[PDB]
Amino acid sequence: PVFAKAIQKRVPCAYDKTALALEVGDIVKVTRMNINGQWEGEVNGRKGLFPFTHVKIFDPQN
Amino acid sequence: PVFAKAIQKRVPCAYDKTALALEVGDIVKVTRMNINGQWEGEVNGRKGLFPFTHVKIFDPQN
Repeated sequence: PVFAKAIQKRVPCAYDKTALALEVGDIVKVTRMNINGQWEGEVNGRKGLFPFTHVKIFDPQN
Repeated sequence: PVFAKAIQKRVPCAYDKTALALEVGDIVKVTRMNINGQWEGEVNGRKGLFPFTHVKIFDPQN
């Protein structure tokens, strides 16, 4: 054991630039599937990857 | 291929339960240091992994 001082802050959170963010209800135009358990899609002007479990397909005009 | 609706919020931030959180100034009991990137230490009761670059080992000499 030895002791040291923390000179720089360090957060245990990582950001995934490739991940599409989702709000419940956001409408997703899924664009590709089977990308290692993810689907690529887009909502509004943003696109990215996400777990398909977070969405459900629906018929565009019910 | 389809349109789906977000049925669950999803955030582009992933959490590393093994990473030791550091605040500038925190005193770190470094318990092990691999010449393999991350060092192991603890601040107060919490132990975890961290990048040596975020700490300065105290030097008895000044």
